[PDB]
Amino acid sequence: MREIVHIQAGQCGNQIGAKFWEVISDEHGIDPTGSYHGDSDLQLERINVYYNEAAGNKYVPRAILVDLEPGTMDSVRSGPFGQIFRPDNFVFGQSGAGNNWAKGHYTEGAELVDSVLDVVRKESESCDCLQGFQLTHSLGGGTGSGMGTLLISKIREEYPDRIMNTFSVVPSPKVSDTVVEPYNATLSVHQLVENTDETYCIDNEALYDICFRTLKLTTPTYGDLNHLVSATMSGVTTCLRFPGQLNADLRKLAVNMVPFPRLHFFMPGFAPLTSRGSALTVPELTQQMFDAKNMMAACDPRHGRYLTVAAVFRGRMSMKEVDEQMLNVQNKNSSYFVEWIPNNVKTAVCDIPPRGLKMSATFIGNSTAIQELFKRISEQFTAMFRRKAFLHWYTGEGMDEMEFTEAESNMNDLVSEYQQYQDATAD
Amino acid sequence: MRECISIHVGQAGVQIGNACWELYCLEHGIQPDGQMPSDKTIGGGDDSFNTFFSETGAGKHVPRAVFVDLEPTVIDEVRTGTYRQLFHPEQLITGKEDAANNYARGHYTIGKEIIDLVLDRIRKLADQCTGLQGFLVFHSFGGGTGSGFTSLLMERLSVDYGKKSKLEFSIYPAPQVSTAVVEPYNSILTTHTTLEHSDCAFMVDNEAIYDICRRNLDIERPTYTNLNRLISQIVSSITASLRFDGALNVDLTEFQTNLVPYPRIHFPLATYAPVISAEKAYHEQLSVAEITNACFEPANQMVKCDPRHGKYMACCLLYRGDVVPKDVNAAIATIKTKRSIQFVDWCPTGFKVGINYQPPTVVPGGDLAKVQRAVCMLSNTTAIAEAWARLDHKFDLMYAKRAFVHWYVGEGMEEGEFSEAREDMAALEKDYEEVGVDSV
Amino acid sequence: KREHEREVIQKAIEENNNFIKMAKEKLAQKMESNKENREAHLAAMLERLQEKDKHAEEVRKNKELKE
Ligand SMILES: CC[C@@H](C)[C@@H](NC(=O)[C@@H]1CCCCN1C)C(=O)N(C)[C@H](C[C@@H](OC(C)=O)c1nc(C(=O)N[C@@H](Cc2ccccc2)C[C@@H](C)C(=O)O)cs1)C(C)C
Ligand SMILES: Nc1nc2c(ncn2[C@@H]2O[C@H](COP(=O)(O)OP(=O)(O)OP(=O)(O)O)[C@@H](O)[C@H]2O)c(=O)[nH]1
Ligand SMILES: Nc1nc2c(ncn2[C@@H]2O[C@H](COP(=O)(O)OP(=O)(O)O)[C@@H](O)[C@H]2O)c(=O)[nH]1
Ligand SMILES: [Ca+2]
Ligand SMILES: [Mg+2]
Ligand SMILES: [Mg+2]
Repeated sequence: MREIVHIQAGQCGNQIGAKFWEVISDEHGIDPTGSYHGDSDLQLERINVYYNEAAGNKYVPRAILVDLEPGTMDSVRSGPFGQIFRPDNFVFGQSGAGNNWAKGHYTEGAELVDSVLDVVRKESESCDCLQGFQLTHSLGGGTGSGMGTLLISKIREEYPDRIMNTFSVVPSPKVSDTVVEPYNATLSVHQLVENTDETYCIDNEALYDICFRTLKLTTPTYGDLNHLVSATMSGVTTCLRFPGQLNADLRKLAVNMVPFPRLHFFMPGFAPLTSRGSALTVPELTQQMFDAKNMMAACDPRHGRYLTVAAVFRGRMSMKEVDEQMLNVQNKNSSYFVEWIPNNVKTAVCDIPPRGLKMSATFIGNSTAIQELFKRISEQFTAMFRRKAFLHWYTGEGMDEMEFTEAESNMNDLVSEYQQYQDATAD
Repeated sequence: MRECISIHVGQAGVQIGNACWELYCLEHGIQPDGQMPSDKTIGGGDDSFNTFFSETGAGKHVPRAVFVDLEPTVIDEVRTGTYRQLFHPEQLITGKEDAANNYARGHYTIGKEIIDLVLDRIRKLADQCTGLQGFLVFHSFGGGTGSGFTSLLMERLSVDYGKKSKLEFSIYPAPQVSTAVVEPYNSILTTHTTLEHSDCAFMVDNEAIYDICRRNLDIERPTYTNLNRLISQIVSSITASLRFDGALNVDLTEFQTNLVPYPRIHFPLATYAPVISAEKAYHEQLSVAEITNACFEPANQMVKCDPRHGKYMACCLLYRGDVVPKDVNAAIATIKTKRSIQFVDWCPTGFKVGINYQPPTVVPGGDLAKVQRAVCMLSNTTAIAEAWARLDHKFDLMYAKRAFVHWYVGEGMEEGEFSEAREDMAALEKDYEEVGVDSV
Repeated sequence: KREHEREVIQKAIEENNNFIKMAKEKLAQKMESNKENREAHLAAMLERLQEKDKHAEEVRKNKELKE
């Protein structure tokens, strides 16, 4: 089969990691000690993508859990489904990085990195035909961001030809008070633009606004943000996990979604938006996922163009209806689709609906609007760095200033590259 | 005495292969275990169906067929399906990792890992033939295996079999069912690579078949199974001349003589009639004239293009079932004199016709009505060039910005291969223009 | 006439042989050239990554060179 190896790192990576496994295990119909008790054979057809086989017909997440904090490890083992992870697959450090990227990437992270690689090798080597890797992490802390991007460099060295996928959570002042996040993020993006094939942009600014503004949540928690992140992750991996024609593995998705090697950052979308504790039509579904309010990155799609889009509809609905509505959507919105990439929206229909939803929609867009997110990160980075603030935290670890410049301007190049393709015409 | 070997390549080739073999079994009275009660020669014979099936001493009739995919899940269904006892496991070849919609992987990276094994299994089939006629290759233009593997295979078969004819049935991509944005790239690359190696190619436009299912069979959202059943009828009409014999049967190679005026101009347009559901056929024979005229209606074509805006260079008709010469002659004379059909001035305006008495069959639980008489027409029209122009334009839109090109370069290709392929297509389009201009 | 008949079948054979030879040749040049391109493209990716290792020792050396 075509196995994915999952890696979660830092507090965030591990929170969203766990929910993902909670959700998809439910979907595939398996209990907290890994026994199948589902009612449909489609739950097992491609179960190996995400799970190994055990004795006694026990299924085990192909997952590797990492943090420089030993703490989050225990709070993972405590949650539901904490008892399913292979116990050798936990790899924890001593200190914690305390929001310092350089610690994550060069020093403390480096010292732990080799022991992570060992578990990755163990998993990989067993694999019949490994498709590649997915990493969940945040970009504002020190472990998820710095150690996570180191891990990625290191894995790409040993598996140069497998696909490398991240779920990257981007920082917002609205959610974390740390002044230093724009540093951790810019240095992260610098690594990702070189070393990942596809990166899902989960923006905490977007997730906060949906929870406050749309979902009526009063003071929204992390659990509240993570509810959205897991719905999204379930949606974007459906195609990987159940049988189907379209984007059925990582390379096929990349090939459909990434027209230029550096433009590999997607805004995901979902409809209907909900929180925990209490049906749309095909046309509402369809209109909603092309709407700025349903985007997990804080970008207005009407401020750019799509290079490529995948849509995934779930639930027992009419295929002819989805086809019509999808055509409809492209006709009424033709301006926002680059004309020089024909037939650039693809559509998948999966009968299996998610949890307590009769029908839903997930959207994955490679839009030139995502530059908004980078420009915002850029404005923050440069507010400080100009007044060389807090630099001492990083240089102290051996980093030169130059590395900051290079990363700043690699992300500027990126922005201006999106703009270039937003502007291009057919003649 | 002339065996044909079928090669089914990638998901489309393979799935169309099952539909075709299933249907051939039904046509010839061969059961899913290979036994054929009505065949009195056990272990061999030189009957007409032996061009497509060999025979074991145990009386099993085995397809002269290889199935190839770079990934196992499609062929796995054939290994465990209804027809799993039809094929020797050696005729079913799979790798572990597919071409990811990327011609470059099917041709070089992944394909090169399995090409000698495939040649090898083909050579086992060739070796059991007393008078090997050639090959029929089934494959999509759009997939990575369908495109890059097939073209690699075609190159190597030219080297290992020189003489031997090779016919293609190629699935041409449609947006209603396609799965890759780079399908225009794969299609232009495979056409350029395959053009010198193929003798005759039948394009099946997935949009044309999709629409025929919607409109003539009232299927709301046609699936592969739906399209493959219809496509299987067209393929069967075309191979019928090799699989049966009869006093009025004209052999596929004779049609070929008429259909290919110049080596590069070898893409016939197929039109099939009647495609009619059971409910609508109840209390309705369509006569010879009716089904014949229906070959000149573009809604029945298997590529979208318009022959009323181009010129014919050949026109062949393959009738099956309850059909007699008096009626064919009369129906064609009518079309002639009703002047609806224009030939290039360098080509006589005749109609080569064949008739096989065997009536068409349908697979159980399908959507096609079973009819008395059907007809497949093969024409060579300058209009088939339209299909190439639509693809060439999509190619051009993407390639001017090098969109997606990095995926091919990362697998070893050079931009030079792209522009060389596309120039070859520009030339093919000039060719179909030149043959249509009046002589001096 | 009989010498001409002989030339004709000879020409047939020759042109067929030459078609095979050219195809073998073009196939083999394309394969080895594709092999080289793909090697280069992987060599460069790995050395970029090697240069990340040099730079990361260089960042750690520089740290411990601070008293
Ligand atoms: C005053 C400091 C914070 C309490 C608060 N506000 C701020 O940080 C300030 C206030 C205004 C100026 C700039 N902003 C950024 C805040 O609401 N924060 C940090 C929350 C996060 C916080 O929410 C509160 C108010 O309790 C936390 N939530 C959890 C949490 O969800 N824990 C769950 C488990 C969990 C999950 C993820 C991480 C840790 C623990 C447990 C259950 C209850 C659940 O699922 O909801 C832990 S800390 C959101 C912005 C995400
Ligand atoms: N008519 C028909 N078309 C198909 C079928 N399966 C795939 N296609 C079409 O074929 C093209 C996709 O190519 P595939 O044959 O699936 O690809 P492949 O040859 O397996 O190549 P990789 O998956 O890239 O290794 C698209 O145009 C599909 O619409 C089928 O069963 N019938
Ligand atoms: N959505 C979401 N964001 C988080 C979560 N935990 C932390 N964050 C954000 O993560 C960033 C800090 O990274 P964190 O994971 O705590 O640092 P690490 O442990 O060094 O990887 C800040 O931007 C937080 O606001 C979470 O569980 N969900
Ligand atoms: Ca016999
Ligand atoms: Mg931390
Ligand atoms: Mg395939």
